[PDB]
Amino acid sequence: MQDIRQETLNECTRAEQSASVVLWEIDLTEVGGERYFFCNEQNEKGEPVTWQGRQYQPYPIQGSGFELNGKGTSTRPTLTVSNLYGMVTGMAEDMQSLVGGTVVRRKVYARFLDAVNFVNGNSYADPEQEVISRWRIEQCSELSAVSASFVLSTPTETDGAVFPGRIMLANTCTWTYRGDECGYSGPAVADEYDQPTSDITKDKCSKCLSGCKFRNNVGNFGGFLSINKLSQ
Amino acid sequence: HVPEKEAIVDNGAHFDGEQSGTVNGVTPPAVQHLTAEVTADSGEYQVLA
Amino acid sequence: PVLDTEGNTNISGVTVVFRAGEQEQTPPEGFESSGSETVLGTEVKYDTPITRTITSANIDRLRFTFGVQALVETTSKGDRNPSEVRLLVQIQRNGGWVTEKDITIKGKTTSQYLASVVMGNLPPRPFNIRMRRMTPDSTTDQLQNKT
Ligand code: SF4
Repeated sequence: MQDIRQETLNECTRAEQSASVVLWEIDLTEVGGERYFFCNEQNEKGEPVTWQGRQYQPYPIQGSGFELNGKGTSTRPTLTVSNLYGMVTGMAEDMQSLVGGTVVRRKVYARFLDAVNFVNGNSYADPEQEVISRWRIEQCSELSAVSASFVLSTPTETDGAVFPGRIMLANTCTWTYRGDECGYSGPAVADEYDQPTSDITKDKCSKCLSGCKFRNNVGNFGGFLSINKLSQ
Repeated sequence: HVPEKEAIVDNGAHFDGEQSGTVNGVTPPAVQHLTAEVTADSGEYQVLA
Repeated sequence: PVLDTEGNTNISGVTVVFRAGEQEQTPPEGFESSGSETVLGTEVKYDTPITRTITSANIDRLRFTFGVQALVETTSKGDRNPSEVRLLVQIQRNGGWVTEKDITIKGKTTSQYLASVVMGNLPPRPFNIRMRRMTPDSTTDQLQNKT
């Protein structure tokens, strides 16, 4: 079942429907950007649509192909955004072509927007009735000088991933630096090529036996010292 | 779209290597203490290695 | 399996150590990784025990190899009989020369037979090691028990 309130479900029974409104939120905090709020249309005052107090500005956005299924391939709906004045290209050249971000689609009925969107003022406003979905941007299939097409995907979709992440190595580590297994917290001692530096900005392990010996954590080495198992 | 500053970063050494010379390879060393004994049992000479 | 349903042993000396995968666990200790062998041949005499000093940084275990020149005993008629040789190996523990381990051999052989006994070097810092022969030196030439 869905988290649909009783009031909106009851309203979604009558013949004389209201106007469906779709609003989009592009979240880039996890990738290094900001939160952008878009709406396909504006109110009667020629103003950004106000919902839950926040404002969605008008911009041509169109999402097509939302197909949830359990078999076959995954779902890859398409989002089209007008690229005029180079606005999309500006963030694309900066945010690595909008790869890894999140998109949230909220759909609302017209009779529940804030009262400031209507000259008479809606008395039926209720800023808690909407339907929410989230997806992740996969690629920018085409961004011309007039438009831009993004492919969407489910966050939990598996593609190109293998289950047994463990890999057996001979003289190379397998985990990160200082994360969980390299319980190192002392001063910087080494760098990429195992040089005796003492600066923290250049401290990165070489993923070798010599790096471990330098950092005195050879007891936590991921590379088994077999090597000569296939020669004999 | 191709950059030109790639051959510089590509001509970089690997993860040192950490010696890994030939020295010895899997070949077992000589067996130690090669003692041989001569005994006289049942009126016959026997040798044991 | 090495033990049956009843529980009595089924195979000979078998040593098994199991470690479940968990962080900051202790490493295995039964088997060695690298060994440095030093050879210095000398004969232990009853009057003069042999002493040596051990001075190294990385100490985990120490193995002593000791040998017997011959052990067969011959009487007037010519019959061959085995004999017994006992040695005591001692190290330094808190300034005391308390016996660390013993060794006893009983078997007719006329070959230079060398055996090895290992021990766990619990005491740190350079220290001293000795062995002493308990069997008195043979007076005649019939007993050749030399260690
Ligand atoms: S190699 Fe030794 S030090 Fe470098 S990461 Fe793997 S474990 Fe930590």
